[PDB]
Amino acid sequence: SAHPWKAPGPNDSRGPCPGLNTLANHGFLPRNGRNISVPMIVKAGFEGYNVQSDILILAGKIGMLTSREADTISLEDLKLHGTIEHDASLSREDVAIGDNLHFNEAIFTTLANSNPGADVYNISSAAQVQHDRLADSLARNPNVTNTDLTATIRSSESAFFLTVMSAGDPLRGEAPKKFVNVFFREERMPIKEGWKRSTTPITIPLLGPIIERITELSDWKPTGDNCGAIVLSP
Amino acid sequence: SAHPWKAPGPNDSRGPCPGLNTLANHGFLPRNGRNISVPMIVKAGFEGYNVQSDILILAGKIGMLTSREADTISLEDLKLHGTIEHDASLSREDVAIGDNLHFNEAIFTTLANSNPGADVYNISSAAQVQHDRLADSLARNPNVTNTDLTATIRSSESAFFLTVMSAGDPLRGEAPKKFVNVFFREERMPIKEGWKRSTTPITIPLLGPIIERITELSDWKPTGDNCGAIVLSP
Ligand SMILES: *[C@@H]1O[C@H](CO)[C@@H](O[C@@H]2O[C@H](CO)[C@@H](O[C@@H]3O[C@H](CO[C@H]4O[C@H](CO[C@H]5O[C@H](CO)[C@@H](O)[C@H](O)[C@@H]5O)[C@@H](O)[C@H](O)[C@@H]4O)[C@@H](O)[C@H](O[C@H]4O[C@H](CO)[C@@H](O)[C@H](O)[C@@H]4O)[C@@H]3O)[C@H](O)[C@H]2NC(C)=O)[C@H](O)[C@H]1NC(C)=O
Ligand SMILES: *[C@@H]1O[C@H](CO)[C@@H](O[C@@H]2O[C@H](CO)[C@@H](O[C@@H]3O[C@H](CO[C@H]4O[C@H](CO)[C@@H](O)[C@H](O)[C@@H]4O)[C@@H](O)[C@H](O[C@H]4O[C@H](CO)[C@@H](O)[C@H](O)[C@@H]4O)[C@@H]3O)[C@H](O)[C@H]2NC(C)=O)[C@H](O)[C@H]1NC(C)=O
Ligand code: HEM
Ligand code: HEM
Ligand SMILES: CCCCCCCCCCCCCCCC(=O)O
Ligand SMILES: CCCCCCCCCCCCCCCC(=O)O
Ligand SMILES: *[C@@H]1O[C@H](CO)[C@@H](O)[C@H](O)[C@H]1NC(C)=O
Ligand SMILES: *[C@@H]1O[C@H](CO)[C@@H](O)[C@H](O)[C@H]1NC(C)=O
Ligand SMILES: [Mg+2]
Ligand SMILES: [Mg+2]
Repeated sequence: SAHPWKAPGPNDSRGPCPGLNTLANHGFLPRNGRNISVPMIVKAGFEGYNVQSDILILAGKIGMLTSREADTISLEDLKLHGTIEHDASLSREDVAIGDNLHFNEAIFTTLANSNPGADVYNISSAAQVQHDRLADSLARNPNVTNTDLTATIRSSESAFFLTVMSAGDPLRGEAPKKFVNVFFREERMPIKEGWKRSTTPITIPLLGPIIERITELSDWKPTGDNCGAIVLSP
Repeated sequence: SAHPWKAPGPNDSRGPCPGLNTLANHGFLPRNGRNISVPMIVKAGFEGYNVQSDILILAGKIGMLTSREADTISLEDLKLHGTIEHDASLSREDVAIGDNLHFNEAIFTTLANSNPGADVYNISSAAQVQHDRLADSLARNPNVTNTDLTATIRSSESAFFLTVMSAGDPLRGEAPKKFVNVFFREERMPIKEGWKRSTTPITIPLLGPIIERITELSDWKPTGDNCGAIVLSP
C-alpha cells in the first residue's frame, strides 16, 4: 500500500494510454490525472516501470502539444486524434467510427486471442495483431490514417507492453498474457498475479530492435499519401 | 535601464528567431540563452512585447521538441530544420545551401528594399517579400520544402514583426522600417529610435486576420508533396 491501485472515479482524467492510466491508478502520477508535466512522467515511468528518460522525454513533449497549458496536460487531452493518438489501436476504436479514448473489449479480442496455445504474447504475435488491427481499420474505416509514423508509433506501443509487462527479462520481447490482459483491461500493475517492475532499464536502445522486428514481421504497407503530419495543438 | 541591451558573448546561445534573441539580449530571457522553458517564454514575451500566452504556448511547446531536455531548450536548438525552422526565411539562408542560424544581410536585402517610397513595412509589402523569398529558394535550393505549414509559419512570423515592432497600434499591420531593421540586424529593441512596447495585447485573434491577409496577397502555391510532417526531436 505504497502506490496501491484504486479504480479511477468521475474526478479522474484518463486517456488512451494504458501506460500512463496505470501509473495514475497507482499514484505514481496524480490520481486525478491532472496537471501532469514531462518531468512528472519521467519520474513516474522510472518508478513504476523502470522506463528511462530518453523515451519518456521524446514522447512526453509530443504529448504536451495536446493541451492548452504551458507545460502540463490532463491525461484525457492525449486522445487528440493525429498528434499521437492513431487508428488501429490495440484496445480502442478508430475516432472516425467510435470511441478512441476508452478500453474496448470488442477491439481487444484480437490481442486476447493472439499467440494461440502459448501463455505469452511475443514479437511474432504482436506483429500479427498489428497486421490484423490495421486490416480491420482498412476494411471498416473510410477515413483511416496509416503512415510510416503511425506504424512506428504502433510498434513502439507493442514494444512497450511487451517489455514493461515482462516476467524478468525485457530483452526477450515477450510478456505473460495474464499480466498484459490485466494491464489493458484494468489499467493495473498485476502484482497479485506475479508481476514485478523490471530490474533492467527500458531504454531507446533496448526497445529499438524489438520495434523494428515487430514492424518487419507485420507485413506492413502505407495507405494514401503516407504523410507523417501531426496535429500540433488543440 | 532594468533591461538594457547587451551583445551576446561567444558562449551565449542564440537561435534563428529575432524575437527570442532580442528578449535574451535585454535580459527578459536569460542572457545566456540556456535553460529556457515555455513559462519563461510566456513571461518574457509579455514583459518585453505584450505578446500573450496563447501564441507563446502554442509555438513554445513546438520549440521544446528541438532539445533533448524534459522541459527546456537552448535558443540555438531552435535551428533544428523542419520543426519550426524553415526555408525561405526573411533573414537567414536555407540550411541545404547555407547558414540557417545567423542573421544574413544579403538575404535581408529583399525585406530591407521592400515597400519602396514608404517609411513603413506593411501587409502588402510583407506579402511581396514572402513571394520573392520563396521564389529565391525555389530557384536556388533543390531541396526546398514549401508546404501549407511552412507558409503559415512564414506569414505568422511576418505578422509578429509587423505587430511587435509597430509604432504603437499593432492592429494597423504596419511597422516603421527604422524599428524593424534594428530588430533584425541587431536583435535589439529600438528604444533610442523611438519604439515602445505595445499597450495593446498581441493575441491569436489579433494576429490571425493579419496572417491570412499576408498569405492571401503573396500569390502562394505549394511545392512537391505538400506534406506538413515536422521533425519531432533531435
Ligand atoms: C511466439 O510464440 C509462438 C508460440 O509459442 C512461437 O511459435 C512456436 O514455436 C515453437 C518452437 O519454439 C514451435 O514448436 C515446434 O512445433 C513443431 C511443429 O510445428 C508444426 O505443427 C504445429 C502444431 O500443429 C497444430 O495445427 C494447428 C495450427 O494451425 C493447431 O491449431 C493445432 O492445435 C496443432 O497444434 C503448428 O502450429 C506449426 O505451424 C507447424 O505446422 C515441432 O516439430 C517442433 O518439435 C521439435 O522441437 C521440440 C522442441 O522445441 C522438440 O521437443 C521435438 O522433439 C521436435 O524436435 C516444435 O514443437 C511451434 O510450431 C511454433 N508455433 C507457431 C504457431 O508458430 C514463436 O516462435 C514465438 N516467437 C518469438 C519471436 O519468440
Ligand atoms: C503599403 O504601403 C504602400 C506604400 O505606401 C501602399 O501603396 C500605396 O498606396 C497608395 C494608396 O494610398 C497609392 O497612392 C495612390 O497612387 C495612385 C497612383 O499613383 C501613381 O500614378 C499616378 C498616375 O496614374 C501618378 O499621378 C502618381 O504620382 C503615381 O506615380 C494615385 O493615383 C493616388 O492619388 C490619388 O490619391 C491621393 C491621396 O491618396 C491624392 O493625393 C491624389 O491627388 C489622388 O487623388 C494615390 O497617390 C500608392 O500608389 C501606393 N504605392 C504603391 C507602390 O503601390 C499600400 O497600399 C500599403 N498597403 C497596405 C495593406 O496598407
Ligand atoms: C510510461 C510508459 C508507457 C507505456 C507502457 C505505454 C504504453 C502504451 C500502449 C501499450 C499503448 C497502446 C494502446 C492501444 O493500442 O490500445 C499506448 C498508447 C498511447 N500512449 Fe502510451 N505508454 C507509455 C507512455 C506514454 C507517454 C509518455 C505518452 C505521451 C505523453 C503516451 C501517449 C500515448 C497515446 C496518446 C496513446 C494512444 C495511441 C493510440 O492507441 O491511438 N504514452 N501507450
Ligand atoms: C516572442 C515573440 C516572437 C517574435 C516577435 C518572433 C519573431 C520571429 C520572426 C520575425 C522570425 C522570422 C525570421 C526570418 O524569417 O528570418 C522568427 C523566426 C523563428 N522563430 Fe520566432 N518570434 C517569437 C517567438 C517565437 C517562439 C515562442 C518560438 C519557439 C519557441 C519561435 C521560434 C522561431 C523559429 C524556430 C524561427 C525560425 C524560422 C525560420 O525563419 O526558419 N519564435 N521569429
Ligand atoms: C530510429 C528512430 C525512429 C524513427 C522516428 C521516430 C521518432 C518519433 C517517435 C514517437 C514516439 C511516440 C511513441 C511513444 C509510445 C506511446 O505512444 O505510448
Ligand atoms: C498563429 C497562426 C499559426 C497557427 C496555426 C496552427 C498550425 C501551427 C501553427 C504554428 C505557429 C508557429 C509560430 C511560431 C512563432 C515563430 O515561428 O516565430
Ligand atoms: C491544473 O490544470 C488546470 C486545467 O486542467 C489548469 O487550469 C491549471 O493551470 C492547473 N493547476 C495548477 C497550475 O495549479
Ligand atoms: C536533395 O535534392 C535532390 C533532388 O534534386 C535529391 O536527389 C536528394 O536526395 C535531396 N537530398 C535530400 C537530403 O533529400
Ligand atoms: Mg487510437
Ligand atoms: Mg529558416
